Amino acid sequence: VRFPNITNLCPFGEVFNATRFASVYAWNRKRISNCVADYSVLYNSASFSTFKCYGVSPTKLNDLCFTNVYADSFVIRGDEVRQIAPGQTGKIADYNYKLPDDFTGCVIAWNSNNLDSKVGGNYNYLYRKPFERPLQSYGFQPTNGVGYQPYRVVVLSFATVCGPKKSTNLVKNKCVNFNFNGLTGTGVLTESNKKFLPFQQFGRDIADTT
Amino acid sequence: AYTNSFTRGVYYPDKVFRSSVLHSTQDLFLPFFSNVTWFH
Amino acid sequence: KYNENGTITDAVDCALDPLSETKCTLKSFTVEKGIYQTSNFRVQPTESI
Ligand SMILES: *[C@@H]1O[C@H](CO)[C@@H](O)[C@H](O)[C@H]1NC(C)=O
Ligand SMILES: *[C@@H]1O[C@H](CO)[C@@H](O)[C@H](O)[C@H]1NC(C)=O
Ligand SMILES: *[C@@H]1O[C@H](CO)[C@@H](O)[C@H](O)[C@H]1NC(C)=O
Repeated sequence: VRFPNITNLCPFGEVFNATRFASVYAWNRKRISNCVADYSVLYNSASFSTFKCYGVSPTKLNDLCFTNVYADSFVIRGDEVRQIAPGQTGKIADYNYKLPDDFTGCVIAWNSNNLDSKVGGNYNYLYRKPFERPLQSYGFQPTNGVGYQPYRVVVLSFATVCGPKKSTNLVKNKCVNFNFNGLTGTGVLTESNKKFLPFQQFGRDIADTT
Repeated sequence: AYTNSFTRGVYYPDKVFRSSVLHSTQDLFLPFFSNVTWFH
Repeated sequence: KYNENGTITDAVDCALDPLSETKCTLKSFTVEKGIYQTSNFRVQPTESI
């Protein structure tokens, strides 16, 4: 199985490893596009307290492709993390960050008790239709309980954003089952003496045969 | 102002290498000897 | 018309004239003398009733 070099990935590292996050009332919305989106890092990494997908299976994310992907990024209190899901109600679900009931995407979250919480209280995070962007602040402190810790939550709402395709080694001069880009078949791969133009990917024989 | 397109307006319809062959294909091409609008 | 190196060196516009139609039907840039059937003439409707 052979595909082009897996370069040109989407900047999940600017979303999940971000220095600063927005509040839930007015969250950041970053557009993810024009890339090979590797979701295995986010899924397998033990750095997250939770990883859940609603419209799609979380393990098929690298097989799937979405027209556009959006990262809705914000900080909320631990006990309220459960509201970031379709079909929910509550302070966030109803007044700050509402998801569709037919929502397709993945919700990823982790604690930021050693990042955003401050000894005197980090009150820079404030809270009050789907994705529709008076207020009170969260008293985030490193000494509070788990349900009171700040959590960094990123919702990836789900063509230009496709999962990665891993290639295998190529074995010559033997009968193999091959997959090159968009075509498959069975045959023996040997060095050719053909001269393809720089933009040509496949060769064709007279009677429409690769 | 108009000019004669002659036999130009042909492009490789795909990314397939073919050699020593006459290949028939239908695609959007500039018709031969058609008029093209000439701008200065 | 593709050459040995994969480039297009010539082309026939199959609707340019009756000789081009013959060349495309025969799939050859040159044709031998003779009479060939290449198409079908049909009188078109001019109005709608
Ligand atoms: C963030 O950086 C850490 C470096 O320790 C790496 O382990 C993690 O996979 C990165 N995640 C993203 C989305 O860049
Ligand atoms: C347009 O093409 C026709 C031939 O089909 C030619 O007779 C005519 O003069 C051309 N028009 C102009 C403005 O050159
Ligand atoms: C193919 O390219 C070579 C140069 O690498 C040239 O010498 C040869 O004449 C070309 N063949 C044709 C049919 O144009």
